Parts: sequence; C-alpha cells; structure tokens
Amino acid sequence: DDPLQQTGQLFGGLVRDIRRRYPYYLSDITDAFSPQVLAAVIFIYFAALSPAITFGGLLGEKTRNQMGVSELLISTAVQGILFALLGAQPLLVVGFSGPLLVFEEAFFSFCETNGLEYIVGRVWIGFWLILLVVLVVAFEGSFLVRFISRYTQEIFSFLISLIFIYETFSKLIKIFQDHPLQKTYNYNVLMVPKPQGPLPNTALLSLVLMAGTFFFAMMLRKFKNSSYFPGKLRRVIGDFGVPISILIMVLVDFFIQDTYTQKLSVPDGFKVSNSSARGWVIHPLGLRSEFPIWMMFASALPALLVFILIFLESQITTLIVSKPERKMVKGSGFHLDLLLVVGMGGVAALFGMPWLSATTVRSVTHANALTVMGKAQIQEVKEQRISGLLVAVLVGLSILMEPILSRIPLAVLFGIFLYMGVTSLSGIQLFDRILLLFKPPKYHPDVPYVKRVKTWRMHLFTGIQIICLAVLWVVKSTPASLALPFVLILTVPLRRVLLPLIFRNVELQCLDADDA
Amino acid sequence: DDPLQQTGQLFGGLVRDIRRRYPYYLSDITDAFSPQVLAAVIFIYFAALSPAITFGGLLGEKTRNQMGVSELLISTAVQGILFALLGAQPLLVVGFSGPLLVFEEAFFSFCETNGLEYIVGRVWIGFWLILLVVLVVAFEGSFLVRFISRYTQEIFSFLISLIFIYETFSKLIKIFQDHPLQKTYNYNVLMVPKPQGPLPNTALLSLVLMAGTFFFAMMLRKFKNSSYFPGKLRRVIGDFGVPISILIMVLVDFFIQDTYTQKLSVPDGFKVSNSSARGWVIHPLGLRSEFPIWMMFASALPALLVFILIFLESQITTLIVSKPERKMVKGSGFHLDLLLVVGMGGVAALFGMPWLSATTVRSVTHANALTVMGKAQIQEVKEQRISGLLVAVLVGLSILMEPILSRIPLAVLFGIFLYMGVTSLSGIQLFDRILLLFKPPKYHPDVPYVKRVKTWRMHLFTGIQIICLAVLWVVKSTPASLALPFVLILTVPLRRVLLPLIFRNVELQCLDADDA
Ligand SMILES: CCCCCCCCCCCCCCCCCC(=O)OC[C@H](COP(=O)([O-])OCC[N+](C)(C)C)OC(=O)CCCCCCCCCCCCCCCCC
Ligand SMILES: CCCCCCCCCCCCCCCCCC(=O)OC[C@H](COP(=O)([O-])OCC[N+](C)(C)C)OC(=O)CCCCCCCCCCCCCCCCC
Ligand SMILES: *[C@@H]1O[C@H](CO)[C@@H](O[C@@H]2O[C@H](CO)[C@@H](O)[C@H](O)[C@H]2NC(C)=O)[C@H](O)[C@H]1NC(C)=O
Ligand SMILES: *[C@@H]1O[C@H](CO)[C@@H](O[C@@H]2O[C@H](CO)[C@@H](O)[C@H](O)[C@H]2NC(C)=O)[C@H](O)[C@H]1NC(C)=O
Ligand SMILES: CC(C)CCC[C@@H](C)[C@H]1CC[C@H]2[C@@H]3CC=C4C[C@@H](O)CC[C@]4(C)[C@H]3CC[C@]12C
Ligand SMILES: CC(C)CCC[C@@H](C)[C@H]1CC[C@H]2[C@@H]3CC=C4C[C@@H](O)CC[C@]4(C)[C@H]3CC[C@]12C
Ligand SMILES: CC(C)CCC[C@@H](C)[C@H]1CC[C@H]2[C@@H]3CC=C4C[C@@H](O)CC[C@]4(C)[C@H]3CC[C@]12C
Ligand SMILES: CC(C)CCC[C@@H](C)[C@H]1CC[C@H]2[C@@H]3CC=C4C[C@@H](O)CC[C@]4(C)[C@H]3CC[C@]12C
Ligand SMILES: CC(C)CCC[C@@H](C)[C@H]1CC[C@H]2[C@@H]3CC=C4C[C@@H](O)CC[C@]4(C)[C@H]3CC[C@]12C
Ligand SMILES: CC(C)CCC[C@@H](C)[C@H]1CC[C@H]2[C@@H]3CC=C4C[C@@H](O)CC[C@]4(C)[C@H]3CC[C@]12C
Ligand SMILES: CC(C)CCC[C@@H](C)[C@H]1CC[C@H]2[C@@H]3CC=C4C[C@@H](O)CC[C@]4(C)[C@H]3CC[C@]12C
Repeated sequence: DDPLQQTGQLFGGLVRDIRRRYPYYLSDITDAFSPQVLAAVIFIYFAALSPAITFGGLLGEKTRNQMGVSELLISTAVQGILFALLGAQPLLVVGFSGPLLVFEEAFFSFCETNGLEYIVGRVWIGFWLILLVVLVVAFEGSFLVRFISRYTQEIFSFLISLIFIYETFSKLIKIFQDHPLQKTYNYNVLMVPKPQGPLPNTALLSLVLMAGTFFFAMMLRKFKNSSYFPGKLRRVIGDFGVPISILIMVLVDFFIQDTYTQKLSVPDGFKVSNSSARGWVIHPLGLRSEFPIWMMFASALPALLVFILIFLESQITTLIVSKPERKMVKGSGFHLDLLLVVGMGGVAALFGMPWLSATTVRSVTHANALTVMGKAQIQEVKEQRISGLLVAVLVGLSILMEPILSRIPLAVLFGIFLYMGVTSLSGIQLFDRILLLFKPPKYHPDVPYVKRVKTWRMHLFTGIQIICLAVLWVVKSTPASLALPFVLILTVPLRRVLLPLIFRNVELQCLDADDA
Repeated sequence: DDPLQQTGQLFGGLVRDIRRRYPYYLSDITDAFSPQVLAAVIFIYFAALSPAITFGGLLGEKTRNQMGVSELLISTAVQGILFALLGAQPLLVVGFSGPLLVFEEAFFSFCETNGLEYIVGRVWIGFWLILLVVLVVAFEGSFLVRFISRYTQEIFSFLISLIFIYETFSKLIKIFQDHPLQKTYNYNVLMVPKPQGPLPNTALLSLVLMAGTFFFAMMLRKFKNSSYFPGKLRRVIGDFGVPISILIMVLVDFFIQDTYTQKLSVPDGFKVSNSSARGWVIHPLGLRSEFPIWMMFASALPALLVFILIFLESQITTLIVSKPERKMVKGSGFHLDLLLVVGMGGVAALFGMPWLSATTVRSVTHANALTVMGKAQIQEVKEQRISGLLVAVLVGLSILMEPILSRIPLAVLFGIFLYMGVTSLSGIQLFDRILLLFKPPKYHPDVPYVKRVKTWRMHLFTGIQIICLAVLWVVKSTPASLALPFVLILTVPLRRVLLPLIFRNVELQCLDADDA
C-alpha cells in the first residue's frame, strides 16, 4: 500500500506509481475547476517566471550568453507542461534553482580552463543523466528516500526557506547599494541597459512597494480565516490574496510617472541568446572544434554530482509536499517524478537548455495555494494538473506578453517572495520548536513532543538542528556549495547512530514523528 | 455615592470632589512607582509636546506671532503641573486643541477688522471665563454632564479619533505635496527656515519612518499580550513599546546622513515671540492704544462660546476616561476639573498664554498607557499624579532639551499619532458595532446589544450614529467649526425624544447601556 517499498520486478516502482495516480487523471483535470486554482495559477506564475528571468540573467552574464533567459523560459515551459500532464505529483513546480546555477558556473570555468565547448559538454552530462536515472528507476533506487526522516526534511525545508528570504532581502539591499540615499544626484542619466548613475526615490519606492505587497498579501491571508464578510466572498477574496496584492501595488507604481523602478525584462522574441556561438540543437561531437574522447566517458563524474543535486533536491520536496498531515488522497510517485525531472533535463541538454529540479519553495507555495482551511486544520487539497500546466504555459508565453510584464516592478515581486518565505514555515515542527525556545514552559502546544518529552530534552534536540543548520549555511557560503547535498545526506547517519546514543527511543518517536 | 448629583449647598460638588480624591493623594503619588508609568511619561511627553510645537507654529504664522510655540509650551507646562497636583482626574492631559486654534484665528480676524488689540482682547475673554466657571461650579452646572449618555460620548470619542487619524495622514500628504517624486531636482537648495525647493528621498523616507514606527509600536503591543518570553520581561518590553518604537526609528534616521527629514523645531530660549508688540503680562486697559468700553462687557459673548468649547471638550473626555468598564477606583471630580482647566485658562490669558482643554486622544492614550491587562480584560489602572506632572514638566523643559529633540524626526511621531488614533478605538461600542456591520450574523460578540436586540434593529441604531457622525464631519469642514459643540449637544435630544419613538425602551437599555 505504501509507495516507498522494493518490489521483485525491474521498473516495479514506475509501474505501481502509474497504476496508482493515472486512474484519478479524469478527477485530477476536474479538481482544477475552482477559483482557488485560477488564483493559484496567477500567484505561482510570477513565482515560476521571476527566477527564470533572474537566473536567466545570471547564466547569460556568467556563461557568455550560451545559456540565458530565452533558453531557461523555453526549458521551464516545455519541462513544466510535460511534467504537469505526466508527473505523479503535479504540485511539484519544475524550475531552475541556485544549486544548479552554481554547477553551470563551475562546469563553465572547468570547460574554459581545459579548452572544451561548454554547451556541447552539457549534452554529454545529459546523456549520462538519461542512463543514470533509468538505471536507478530500474532497480528502484528511490527506496533510499524511505530513510529520509522528518529530521532531514525539516532541516532542508527550513534551510531553503531561510535562504529564499536572505535571497529576497539581498536583492533589496543591492538596490540601496546601486541607488544610495545621497544629498545630490546626476540629473541627466541614461537607463538604456539599466540606470548608470544613482537615481533619486528608486531605493525607497522599492522598499515601499516590497513592504506594501508583503503587507497586503499577509493581511488578505489573515482576512481569509477571519470572521468578516460572507464566507462565500471571504475565501474568494482571500484565495485571490496575492493577485490583489500585486494588482494594487503594480497600479500604485503605474500612477507614479517620473520616479524609476526596476521591472520584469523579457527577451525580444524566441531566439537563442548568442546565435553566433550555438544554434538550437547542440551537435554532441562538436559545433566548431573536435570535442575529445576522454570527456565523453568522464561526463559521468559531473553528471553523478548533477544527479545527487536534483535527486535530493526533488525527492525531499516530494516528502514535504506529499506529507501525511497534508490531505493528499491522490498519492505521490517518487520513481516516475525522478524519471521525468532528470530524464527531460538530460534531453533538454541536447537543445542547450538547462536541466531543472522540483524547487522546494515554489512547490510548497503551489500546494499551500491549493490547500483549503476550515473552522484551524486542512480538510482536503485541490490536487489537479491544470495549475501545473497553465503556470508552465504562461512561463512559455511570457515573452509574447512582454507589454503586460513590462509594467510590473521587481520590488513588488520581492514583497511576494518575502510572503513565500514566511508562508513556507507553516507546517515545519523544527520552526515550531524554534518558537518554543522563546515561549516559557507554561505556554506550549500540548502535543506529544512537548508533553511526552521534557523541555530540557526538547530544546537539546531543537539545539542540534540549529548546529546542523549552522553547518549547512557555512557549507553554502564557502566555495564548496555543490557539496551541501552530501552534507544534508550526512544528517541521516546523525539520526540513526549519534542521537540514539545521546537520546532514548521513546523521545525520538515523538520529537522526530513520521506523522504529526 | 455617585459624583453627578445636585447637593443643597453652593460649591457642593467642588467640596465633595475634593473630600473624595484627596484622601488617596498619598496612594496616588505611590501609584507612579512602576515601569509602566516611566514608559507612559516618555510616550505621552511626545504626544503632549508635538501638538504644542505644531499649533504653536499655526498660532504664530496666523496671529502675527502674538501667540506662538514659546507661549504654548510655557502655558501647557504651568497648567499641566498645576492640574497634575490639584485636578481630581490627573489622567486628563491638559493641552491646546483644533477647536481652540479655530477660535483664536476667528477672534484675531474679528479684532483685526474692528481695530482692537487681540492679545489684550483675550485678557477680557479670560476675565469672563473666571466668572462664568465659578458661577457654574457655585450652582453645580456640571449636573448637565449626567445627561451625556454613552450615545454622545461614543460619537464624540469616535469623531475625534477619526479626525486625529485624518490629521496624521494630511501631514504626510503635505510632505509629498511639498517634496514630490520628480524625475529631476534642484541640487543646490537652502533649508535655512525650511526646504525651499523639492528634495529627493524626503517624502518616501518620511512614509518609511511613519510606517516603521507605527509597525514597531503595534507589533510590541501584540507582544505584550502574547505568550513569548518571561511574563516579567514581556510586559516591561511591551509597556516600553512606543519608547522602543521611537528609539529604533530615530536611530534609523540618525544613521541616514545625507537625505533630509523634518525634525522637532523648538524656540532658542524662554522669550515671548514678537517682543516688539507685547511683553509677558498683558495690561487689560491696553498695551499701546486705549482698549474701548463696549468690548470689556461684550467679551462675555465670545467667552460663552470658549466656555462651551472647553466644557463639552473636557467633561465628555472625563466620562470616556473615568468610565465604569475602566477599573477607576480613585474616582473623578467633574466640578473641580472644570474649575481648574477653565479658571487657569482665564488666568493664562492675562500672561498672553493660550487657555487649554482636557484633550480626548492625549487623555485616553494616557489612561490606556497606564491600564494593565491579564489572561483579556482590565484588572486595575495605575492612576497617579506623577505621569501628569512629569509630562507637563518635560513640555516646560522641552526648549532646554533642544539638542535631544533636534535629532527626532516628525515622520517618526506621525507613526505614533497613527498608533494613538488606532489604539483609541479600543473600548468604543460604536466602533465595535461598525465592525459587526461587516461580520455576518453567525460571528457576533454574544453580548446584550446583539443578543437581546435583533441584527436589523442593531444596524439601524449603528446606522443613525453614522448619519450623526457624517453631519458632525460636514460641520467641522464648513466655516462654522465652532458650532460643532452645539451640534454635539443636539445628539442628547435625539436619544431622549426621536429614538424612544422609533425604538423600544428595552433595546436602548442594551444598545445605549450606561455600562457594558
Ligand atoms: C499592522 C502593521 C502596520 C504596518 C503597515 C505598513 C504597510 C506599508 C504600506 C506602504 C505604503 C504603500 C503606499 C505607497 C504610496 C506612495 C505614493 C507616492 O509615492 O505617490 C506620490 C505621488 C505620485 O504622483 P505624481 O508623481 O504624478 O505627483 C505629481 C504632483 N505634482 C504635479 C504636484 C508634482 O506624488 C505626489 O506627491 C502627488 C500629490 C499627492 C500626494 C500623494 C501621496 C500619497 C501618500 C499616502 C500614503 C498612504 C498609505 C500610508 C500607510 C502607512 C501606515 C499604515
Ligand atoms: C507588515 C509589513 C510592512 C511593515 C513595514 C515596516 C517598515 C519597514 C522599513 C523600516 C526600516 C527602514 C530602513 C531604511 C533604510 C534606508 C537606507 C539606508 O540605510 O541608507 C542606504 C545607504 C546610504 O547611506 P550611507 O551614505 O550611510 O551609506 C554609504 C553610501 N555608499 C555605499 C555610497 C558609500 O546606502 C548603503 O550603503 C546601502 C546599505 C544597505 C541598507 C539598506 C537597508 C534596507 C532596509 C530594509 C528593511 C526591511 C524592511 C522590509 C519591508 C518588509 C518588512 C519586513
Ligand atoms: C558570444 O559568443 C562568442 C563566441 O564564443 C563569445 O566570444 C568569445 O568570448 C570572448 C569574447 O567576448 C573571447 O575571449 C573569445 O575569444 C571569444 N571566442 C569566440 C569564438 O568568439 C562571446 O563571449 C559571447 N558573448 C556574449 C557575452 O554573449
Ligand atoms: C509682530 O507683530 C507686529 C504687530 O502686528 C507686526 O507688525 C505689523 O505687521 C502687520 C502685517 O502683518 C501690519 O499690518 C502692521 O502695520 C504692523 N504693525 C506694526 C508696525 O507693528 C509684525 O509683522 C509682527 N512680526 C514681528 C516683527 O515679529
Ligand atoms: C497583472 C497584475 C498586475 C495583476 C493581475 C491579477 C488579476 C488577473 C486578478 C486580480 C484579482 C482577480 C479577480 C478576483 C476575483 C474574481 C472573482 C471570481 O469569481 C472570478 C475571477 C475574478 C474576477 C478574478 C480575476 C483575475 C483578477 C482580476
Ligand atoms: C524519458 C526516457 C529517456 C526514458 C527511457 C527509459 C525506458 C527504458 C523506460 C521508460 C518507460 C519504461 C516502461 C514502463 C512500463 C513497463 C511495463 C512493465 O510491465 C515492464 C517494463 C516496461 C515496459 C518499462 C520498460 C522500460 C521503459 C521503456
Ligand atoms: C503554446 C504553449 C502550449 C507552449 C508554450 C511554449 C511555446 C510558446 C514555445 C516552446 C518552444 C518554442 C519554439 C522554440 C524554437 C523556435 C524556433 C524559432 O526559429 C521560431 C520559434 C520557435 C518555433 C518557438 C515557438 C514557440 C515555442 C513552441
Ligand atoms: C549558532 C551557534 C552560534 C549556537 C548554537 C545554537 C544555540 C542557540 C543552542 C545550542 C545549545 C542550546 C541549549 C541546550 C540546552 C538548553 C537547556 C534548556 O533547559 C533551555 C535551552 C538551552 C539553554 C539551549 C538553548 C539554545 C542553545 C544554546
Ligand atoms: C530614546 C528616546 C527617543 C526617548 C527616551 C527613552 C528612554 C529613556 C527609554 C527607552 C527604553 C527604556 C528602557 C527600557 C527597559 C527598561 C527595563 C526596566 O526594567 C527598567 C527601565 C529600562 C532600562 C528603560 C529605561 C528608559 C529607556 C532607556
Ligand atoms: C520643572 C518645572 C517645575 C518648571 C517647568 C517650567 C519652567 C522651567 C519655566 C516656566 C515659565 C518660565 C519663565 C517664564 C518667563 C521668564 C522671563 C524671562 O525673562 C527669563 C526666564 C523666565 C523667568 C522663565 C524661567 C523658567 C520658567 C519658570
Ligand atoms: C455614510 C453616511 C453619509 C450615511 C450612510 C449610513 C449607512 C452606512 C447606514 C444607514 C442605515 C443603515 C442600515 C440600517 C438597517 C439595516 C438592516 C440590517 O438587517 C442590515 C444592515 C442595514 C441595511 C444598515 C446598513 C448601514 C446603513 C445603510
């Protein structure tokens, strides 16, 4: 009955994952039929787009425009549409992440030094990723996800949610750095590619738009589970909380004529960036020069790292999204979701388009957007394939809707990314126990991990996860940021060796409960 | 036992009000001995000062600097110190208001037209106010305050609290009007008396500082009756909520070097503004020219209006402050508080210094600052004379502490005035019933005015007060703003004639309850 279990046959998991979810494919399509879903499409679109614009820029400037915005938008769309209509957990938002950006930057520096064609080099990384995932799905290597306890999920879920907030602020800090509050400004300033000199009222209006969008979003979330207005209208106005928050603040910026703000820049059309270097289809043997033999066999060793990055990235997100406390009746297919994400990424490499992973904050936010509330607890979750599809489609059609996106500020969306960061710490027992460090022992939740276990022991456990978070934060900040998945895997030994010595088995049953 | 009752003897109320409160004068002084009180002194100081700076400016520019900041600061201090050590309800904050400003502007225009000495003219207004209050206190004319039902108190309390918020925003709107968000600015701009041309980052930083101070104050108020940190520390950090909110935001502005913000401007020393025209002591018969006879008898007719303005201003504030739902054990003396406020104002006129009234928002905020909370409901109220004294003293010594006040922005204090406006709508059944218009009939407080009385009837009553508010708002906006007290008195006939026809006696007992 459980999804994580080793079957005798080869490709046994993939078969059982299909026969589980595909009978509900009609019901899935019809689960989209509600206003929450439309509000979820509109919300998660900007959550899906803005990274594909941001990382698209970061790839472009870094990798001499071999991978850019045009490539990443098309990649995120095609892989998003395929995964929405096939993937066993459609709530998983397939997009490009920080850990993947770091690899492309690292692999480019490696290709640049040795004297190799980068875009061609990636094709052979992809060829191994097609072999390595099919090898794992054959023997059901996703059975290792069984041993990823709440411990590892909570640390990852919290680490990523904290980093996502630190990301959102550093963008705002960069505006104040580029556009400082000076006494005097250069009045005649070009903004052809971007403001050259500092501008007046740009950094503060950015701070205003961010603070405003975050406020409206958080106050309309409060309004949803309030007791004001009819229950029919209240939930509709609440579900369209972020859509209204963006609409208000985009119009606030629209009526401000003279003062400048940074807005969503998309490509002219659907052209590969730097057409002089590469086309659409990347020739494995080489575009210009003869790509050598030793790399075509030694493309496994980078692909092995890329696999671990995506595998730990995607499958831990699947546990967090398809958690028993979240009312997920349809199910979750770990073998099939791994096959598509990594498989399509390997095929995407052939077209010089970035491989993607199930992004945690985007996926959790997508589930949280489609989760209902009553009385408070979860009744069901609106689990469809159309929200996953429409988001991917709109990210594909993003360039054709440049005139609409051109009027939307970034400072507005930074308010929404702050919301996505705050909101993602909802059902995280770790974060809940960080709050209980500051609460005195009189005011506690009255739940097994505080009642069964002593306050001294509970804070010691909570204390180790802070030590564990602190290590993982240092690992990212240091040059070895691609090793963070291997340091996150090392949290499982900790739970299954070190803690059982220091702690009793009765307490870990409650502290690190498989289900709340 | 009740304070509002007509005794046989002359000056009967004044005697009974003294014999009530003065036995607790030792206990009053010792009721100051707590951290809430220090936090209340610091909070209400800026609430007391900034109007005496603002109206001080408005008097100065209007009345050719005959009344100014120097006059109003000294007047607010001396009358504040005397009232703190004598006044039967020390929580009443004696200061200058909008209605009094409008009269001084109107009386100056009258004096200017006819050809009379204004500052001399006020002395004879004051001479009548000394006679007219002592005549009222003799016959116990404060017995008319008995008939001011919750109806009239709630409308006034809400009208004044709404106007105080509209006041706070219009100041912020004036900054954006004077310092607009333009593409280009004049770089070389003098600020000798004040910024001549528009400045960059002034209006938005003002909006930031206001939004920030309001946020910190409202979040530290939430923290006070939260369940985080020790109960000993939590209430102390909470009680010093506004002091911390100002300290944070004043330091935020301090570390911003180059960009300009408007700060608390106080006089050079203790010198009367426009010394050429007037001295300290105003000669009744005239300073320069012969002040005529007809005015010395016809100074009653303006003084009669000034009396009604202060009498309705002060005594309705006394009902709101000394309300039965607020745990006021010490008592409240309506006859003695009327005598001091109007009497000292009449004596203050002799020194060319403005007469004052018990200001509603400042008084309510002062009581709310000294009110404790448990579990939520009120246990007791820290009712002392030292908070009233220290505020008055600090407003007196404000000019000697110019270097401290010079670094404090106005935009910061606008955040605190927004807090004072929001916070003042706490125990107002009217405002509570405005919220119940938007709530559906399932989610209601379960209290006599919603349970005994039907929702149709309850919203009709709530509806009349909105019609009543709308009239009182139009009355202020129109030139006849000094008639608003007489239109507020007209709400008592409404309750005792019109409503008893349209409504049943059983419903008014609950809707318009003397006590909750
Ligand atoms: C419980 C939590 C508490 C914390 C809550 C904090 C929430 C954060 C909210 C942030 C504010 C969002 C609104 C931004 C508005 C910016 C307006 C602007 O820059 O336009 C200038 C506008 C833009 O129009 P313009 O540039 O065409 O101006 C042309 C003017 N002439 C021709 C004269 C040059 O310029 C003006 O100054 C026009 C004159 C009118 C003045 C307009 C200013 C309005 C400001 C009101 C703010 C109201 C909200 C404040 C709430 C804060 C406290 C809760
Ligand atoms: C509920 C949601 C709504 C709540 C709203 C509450 C209000 C929030 C804002 C309050 C804080 C205001 C800080 C003003 C910063 C002014 C800029 C400054 O320091 O000068 C730049 C200074 C200029 O001053 P300078 O001259 O001393 O600096 C040196 C200048 N250079 C570099 C050229 C040599 O420039 C910098 O050096 C950049 C440093 C980065 C500082 C940026 C701080 C950003 C503030 C973020 C606050 C978080 C709030 C986010 C909103 C959501 C709520 C969490
Ligand atoms: C676009 O691609 C071209 C072609 O590779 C890049 O040009 C190379 O990179 C830099 C020039 O910027 C030189 O060091 C190399 O010698 C160039 N080689 C070739 C084959 O031209 C260029 O960097 C890319 N431009 C961007 C940033 O889009
Ligand atoms: C001080 O007060 C005097 C008295 O009004 C002001 O001097 C007058 O200015 C008005 C215009 O506002 C003229 O109509 C009068 O003729 C002036 N009277 C005189 C000569 O005193 C003065 O403007 C005020 N300002 C100062 C100097 O402090
Ligand atoms: C482009 C950016 C700035 C904002 C875009 C958000 C737009 C598309 C959102 C914001 C509010 C939304 C509306 C909110 C409520 C409803 C009622 C529902 O019964 C039908 C959809 C409808 C009518 C929504 C349509 C989409 C909507 C207009
Ligand atoms: C996306 C691409 C690159 C993936 C390629 C992997 C191939 C080898 C996979 C994908 C789907 C798989 C099939 C899915 C289902 C079944 C039914 C089962 O009873 C026997 C195996 C069989 C027939 C699988 C064989 C292997 C298979 C064909
Ligand atoms: C339309 C919905 C369903 C899918 C969203 C993505 C669409 C718009 C994207 C994905 C890949 C894109 C194609 C990629 C490459 C090219 C070659 C170029 O020389 C012309 C445009 C063309 C032919 C693009 C057309 C639009 C396209 C099909
Ligand atoms: C991040 C680095 C610098 C610090 C490591 C995390 C800190 C915050 C952790 C590590 C050990 C923890 C302590 C371990 C045990 C106890 C006893 C308990 O009865 C109260 C909490 C208290 C006192 C914990 C507070 C938080 C703590 C101090
Ligand atoms: C800061 C400017 C704007 C106004 C002046 C406010 C000053 C005097 C306020 C702000 C914060 C206050 C402190 C806050 C908390 C405490 C703890 C309490 O157990 C003793 C008093 C003490 C130590 C306060 C002393 C006075 C204080 C320092
Ligand atoms: C701390 C409490 C008791 C007092 C607060 C207010 C004090 C400081 C103020 C109120 C009125 C003030 C006086 C008003 C008028 C004058 C005349 C002037 O030519 C010299 C200063 C002098 C003599 C002032 C001295 C200080 C004073 C007495
Ligand atoms: C804004 C100023 C100028 C006047 C407007 C007053 C409005 C808000 C008042 C006046 C009378 C009121 C109505 C009186 C009675 C009822 C019946 C009740 O079952 C539903 C609410 C309803 C329908 C009220 C809604 C609010 C109402 C319409």
